[PDB]
Amino acid sequence: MSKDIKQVIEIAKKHNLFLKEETIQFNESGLDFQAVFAQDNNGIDWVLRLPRREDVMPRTKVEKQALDLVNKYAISFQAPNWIIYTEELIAYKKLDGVPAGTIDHNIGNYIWEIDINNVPELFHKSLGRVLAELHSIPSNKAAALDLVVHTPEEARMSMKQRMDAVRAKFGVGENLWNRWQAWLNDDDMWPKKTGLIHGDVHAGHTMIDKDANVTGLIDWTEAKVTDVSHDFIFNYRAFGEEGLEALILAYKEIGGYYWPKMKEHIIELNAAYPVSIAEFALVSGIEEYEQMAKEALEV
Ligand SMILES: CO[C@@H]1[C@@H](O[C@@H]2O[C@H](C)[C@@H](O[C@H]3C[C@@](C)(O)[C@@H](O)[C@H](C)O3)[C@H](N(C)C)[C@H]2O)[C@@H](CC=O)C[C@@H](C)[C@@H](O[C@H]2CC[C@H](N(C)C)[C@@H](C)O2)/C=C/C=C/C[C@@H](C)OC(=O)C[C@H]1O
Ligand SMILES: Nc1nc2c(ncn2[C@@H]2O[C@H](COP(=O)(O)OP(=O)(O)O)[C@@H](O)[C@H]2O)c(=O)[nH]1
Ligand SMILES: [Mg+2]
Ligand SMILES: [Mg+2]
Repeated sequence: MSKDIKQVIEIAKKHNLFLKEETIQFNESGLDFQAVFAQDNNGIDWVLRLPRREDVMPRTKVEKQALDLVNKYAISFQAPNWIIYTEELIAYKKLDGVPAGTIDHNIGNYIWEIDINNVPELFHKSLGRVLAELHSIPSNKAAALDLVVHTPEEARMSMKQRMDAVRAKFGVGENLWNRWQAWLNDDDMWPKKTGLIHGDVHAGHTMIDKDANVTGLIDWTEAKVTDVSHDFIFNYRAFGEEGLEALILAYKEIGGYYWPKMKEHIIELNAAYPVSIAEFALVSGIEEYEQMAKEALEV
């Protein structure tokens, strides 16, 4: 249960947004924020991002820093440009296009806007464009802000540490743990460069036009300079090896950092997705996600 119309009106009013109530539309796809789309009495349309829990707004500090960087240096895609930003409300103008898919909590999966039964080649190609562009923003510009910046070995040690931490808290199935460790311990599989990543790339953030060309990305709380591989994970989860291959190919061809074992490395990172599920469980405190994490970790 989240905020209702009258509550949203009051939050918006406190922030000098005076909404036309009949235009208010709720979008509940986000685990961290309630989203509202609404037009104000000035005829101006808004996205209103309303935090669901105490842990949410503290994670937006880096987000704003990352958006400043991406809005300044990105040329071929849009990102939110926040107009209002307080501990109670973030607001910005809606990006062009529509999300390639959006989570429906009644089924626990996506309602797709693209033909999931035959994904357009332009979607992989253009996501490749967007990611290579993003990942090329100079790391020194991120270091001058409070963003996390990993060298390539720091990215590896960060993964080692995060795994150790989840094992200590939850346990980890022995076979899963051995798989993780064999990946960590295989020098040849790791990237030798890092870049600025989005960190939570998925269909629900990937804005597309009528041709399934990606034109924008929302939700930048996980941006940092680290292993670029994270931004390929959803393509593997949703579209399998073939979809991962298509995205890698496009990224490589347009100038993105590539190394010989990139695909295999990404697949291992996917096998380590339970680390991320566990971390969400701990950060959010949501009991169902603790259960999910234990299942995912094969405890
Ligand atoms: C986008 O990823 C998605 C993930 O959503 C992400 O889940 C990560 C673990 C979170 O990231 C983590 C790691 C971190 C390092 O980023 C950390 O800083 C951050 C705090 O948390 C991250 N957000 C918080 C950054 C969040 O968007 C889940 C949540 C946990 O997995 C979204 C829930 C609505 C889940 O729907 C649910 C309903 C409830 C249900 N179950 C519990 C009863 C469950 C199984 O599925 C829907 C699942 C759909 C599955 C279909 C496949 C194709 O879809 C994908 O693979 C994408 C998803 O996995
Ligand atoms: N179409 C569209 N949807 C948006 C936009 N901004 C946010 N949303 C929706 O609002 C939801 C929640 O916003 P998000 O920043 O992802 O929140 P979080 O996932 O809870 O951290 C997203 O999943 C989208 O469905 C936008 O600019 N356009
Ligand atoms: Mg989101
Ligand atoms: Mg988020």
